[PDB]
Amino acid sequence: GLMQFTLPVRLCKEIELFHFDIGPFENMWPGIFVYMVHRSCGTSCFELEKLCRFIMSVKKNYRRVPYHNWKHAVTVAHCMYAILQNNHTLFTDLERKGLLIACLCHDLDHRGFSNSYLQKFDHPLAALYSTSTMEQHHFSQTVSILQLEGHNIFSTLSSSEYEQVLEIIRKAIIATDLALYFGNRKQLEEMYQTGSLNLNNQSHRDRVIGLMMTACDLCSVTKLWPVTKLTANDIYAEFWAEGDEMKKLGIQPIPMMDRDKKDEVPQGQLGFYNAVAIPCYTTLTQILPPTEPLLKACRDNLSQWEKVIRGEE
Ligand SMILES: Cc1cnc(CSc2nc3ccc4ncsc4c3[nH]2)cc1OC(C)C
Ligand SMILES: [Mg+2]
Ligand SMILES: [Zn+2]
Repeated sequence: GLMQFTLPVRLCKEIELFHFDIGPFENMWPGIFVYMVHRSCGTSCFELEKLCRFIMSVKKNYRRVPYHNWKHAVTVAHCMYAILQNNHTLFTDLERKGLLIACLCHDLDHRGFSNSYLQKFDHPLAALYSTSTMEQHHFSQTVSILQLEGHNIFSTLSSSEYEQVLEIIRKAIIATDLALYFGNRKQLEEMYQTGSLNLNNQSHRDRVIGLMMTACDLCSVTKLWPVTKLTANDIYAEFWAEGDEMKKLGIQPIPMMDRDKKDEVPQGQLGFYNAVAIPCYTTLTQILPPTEPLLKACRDNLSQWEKVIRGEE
């Protein structure tokens, strides 16, 4: 009840900023998450004993893969934290509750492989879930953990509030399927520009939460350059392994997953910034003006990649 989490001064200040790095001390990450829940949602949103036991069960169900790991989960939750804190009044009590949990849970039991590889391998999950394969799995895992004894952090919610929060988390997690981002942002762009965007329209809120999820999920590109560059190494460590496994099935992977084409990384990053990242944080800034620092950091990192190609680094 009266037990607050308190970070060291440097973390207490920098955790509020969009570009915050949660650091290499894994044992501090649960406390960092709890701190963000208490300030974003309240010290009463969850029973501390249940929340702590939810967190540690979520952690256990993240694998030791180079990128799609426990650090990613907490990193994506912090970006959401920074969005919710800078947009205090735009989001309901249920939404702030559901979205930090959704981000922590969004990649549960990731194996370091794309939906496309599961399909080509003929993985059992690809039979169970024809589209957004891993994302349907991530939500399934989230429900399973919530249903463990002592793990139901939403127990104090009514039946309709419980169905509402689980529906927010499901849409939120399915939205992290990048395949769905392109159409979602296009719809949002049209709605913003024709002035039809309406935050009291539930279908519109869903779309806006969807784009927030893409923005938080890609937030590697919104860090300071050294963090962005070193996270790229972990991302490519997974992709190149997936490319190796494509070659094992007798399929040439796309250049992005082919370690033989490491040289093309800098130009690959430009395409990704221009095609995915900048449009994402631009549409997000239009809808939620105070998320401008994410767009600004994204553009700074595009500039850094342009310098790599020009042999300036
Ligand atoms: C955050 C982030 C950072 N980097 C990437 C890699 S983007 C990328 N696109 C291409 C296209 C061709 C290509 N040829 C050699 S490397 C390479 C690429 N890397 C993805 C990413 O997001 C995924 C994790 C969704
Ligand atoms: Mg994912
Ligand atoms: Zn993710």
